[PDB]
Amino acid sequence: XIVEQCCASICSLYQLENYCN
Amino acid sequence: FVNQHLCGSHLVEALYLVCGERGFFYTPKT
Ligand SMILES: [Zn+2]
Repeated sequence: XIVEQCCASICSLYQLENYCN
Repeated sequence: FVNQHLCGSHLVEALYLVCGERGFFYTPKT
């Protein structure tokens, strides 16, 4: 998931936005 | 915005900045 992707790979702020409430 | 390499607590800091008062869900295994 996003937690793993951001650390093992790279991720964007736009992808992080999908986790907002 | 630039791409990100975030591990541990740094990811939580990023989520806080991106989501603000809207809140967010930190979900590892997901
Ligand atoms: Zn650190």
